[PDB]
Amino acid sequence: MQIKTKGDLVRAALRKLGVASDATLTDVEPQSMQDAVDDLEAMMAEWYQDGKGIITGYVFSDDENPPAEGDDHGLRSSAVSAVFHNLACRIAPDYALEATAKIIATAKYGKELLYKQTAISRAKRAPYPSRMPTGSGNSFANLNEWHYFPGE
Amino acid sequence: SPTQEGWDLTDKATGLLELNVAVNMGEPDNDFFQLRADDLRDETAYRRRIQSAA
Repeated sequence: MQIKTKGDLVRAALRKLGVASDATLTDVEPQSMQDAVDDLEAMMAEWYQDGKGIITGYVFSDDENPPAEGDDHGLRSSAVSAVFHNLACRIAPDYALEATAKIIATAKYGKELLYKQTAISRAKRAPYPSRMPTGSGNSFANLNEWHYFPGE
Repeated sequence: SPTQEGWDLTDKATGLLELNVAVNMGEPDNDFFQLRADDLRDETAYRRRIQSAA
């Protein structure tokens, strides 16, 4: 992928919005780029609720390493489109814009696809209750003298 | 007991001396082991753990 940095994600979001790209005769200010990177970090932190939200492999920058832009986001190749479409949707209001219908739909689709496999993983069944007998059919249980399932 | 040879034995009468030994004990030899409730092994292995402890 050619989008390998948080600044690259921000630039892709701005290109999608139509604000700044490789061809525009005018470009966004580096302060605007820094603010957009901060917005991306806030959005990713809100998503990844300290490990209980959307797992994506996003790598949060640290204060010791100064430039947040230039850090590899660490995202897989299948999450970049979703991440930068939602980033465009989030940073649209800064420039008095409104993310268009196609961009909003793509953002929703990308977020759903991001959480699909994590939801599949988390859809797990609880064990047998603490009061459920093992039954006489389980000969190993009968011979080892545990007639009731442990539980918890 | 000692033993002396002779006819006159004035002031040579010996006493009695009996020695002794003492027997004691150390500390118990234990097999403290815990049994987590939420584990399949709880009834599968504890009996044989008792036997191996013996």
